[PDB]
Amino acid sequence: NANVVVRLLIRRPEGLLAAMEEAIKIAE
Amino acid sequence: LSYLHVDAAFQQTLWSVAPISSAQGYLIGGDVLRLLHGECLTVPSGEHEQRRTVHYEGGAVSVHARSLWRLETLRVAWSGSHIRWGQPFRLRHVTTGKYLSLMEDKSLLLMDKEKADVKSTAFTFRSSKEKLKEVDGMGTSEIKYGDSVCFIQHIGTGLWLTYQSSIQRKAIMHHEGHMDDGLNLSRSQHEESRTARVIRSTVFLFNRFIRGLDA
Repeated sequence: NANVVVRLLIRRPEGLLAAMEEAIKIAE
Repeated sequence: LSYLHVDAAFQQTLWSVAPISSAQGYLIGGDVLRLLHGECLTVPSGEHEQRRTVHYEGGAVSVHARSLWRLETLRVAWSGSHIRWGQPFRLRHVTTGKYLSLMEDKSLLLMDKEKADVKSTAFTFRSSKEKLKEVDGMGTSEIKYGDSVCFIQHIGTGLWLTYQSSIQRKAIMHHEGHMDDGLNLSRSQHEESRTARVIRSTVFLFNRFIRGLDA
């Protein structure tokens, strides 16, 4: 199953650490 | 295919394949060939225009690089068929890449890829000098190389190829002309076709190299 899910996780994709850093001080 | 930068990705893209070909010594479409007489068609050498007129003479050039011409039949699919007397070509001098650009009033020039229309430079083969249509197969072996007398009429003006009278016995456009315009043919081999495209790719970089650094 570990093979099958990631193959179906490339057919649609969804920098992450470039994006999740910007919300690390997001408030109101 | 991205949006025009082709690269392997996680999105499929369809690919409509199209064929080209599938014997010995027949005009199969796509060959790089000399155009013999019984002497062959040349282009004036470099180191001396940027090679734009057209000579037609013997010498060692028939053993050498400049005398090399490549047919490009209009059909994208199945261009590697045999060649019958009348389907057209857009001839090309392969060492510089210039097309055999013709205006029969002006001259028999060598322009770039702008003048390569279906009418401005297309020629054909006619077995007679009288004034007188598709299959998607690997071909009907009409013309041979060594045993063939061929003659050419331009499509765009209808004029016919004959020679005038360092030899500049120049091929020109006329109506009747001579009776010894007798195009015999010889193919060029594998690596001789290979070296020619190597030279042209160098000059399109090395002159591009030289022009850039002189800025």
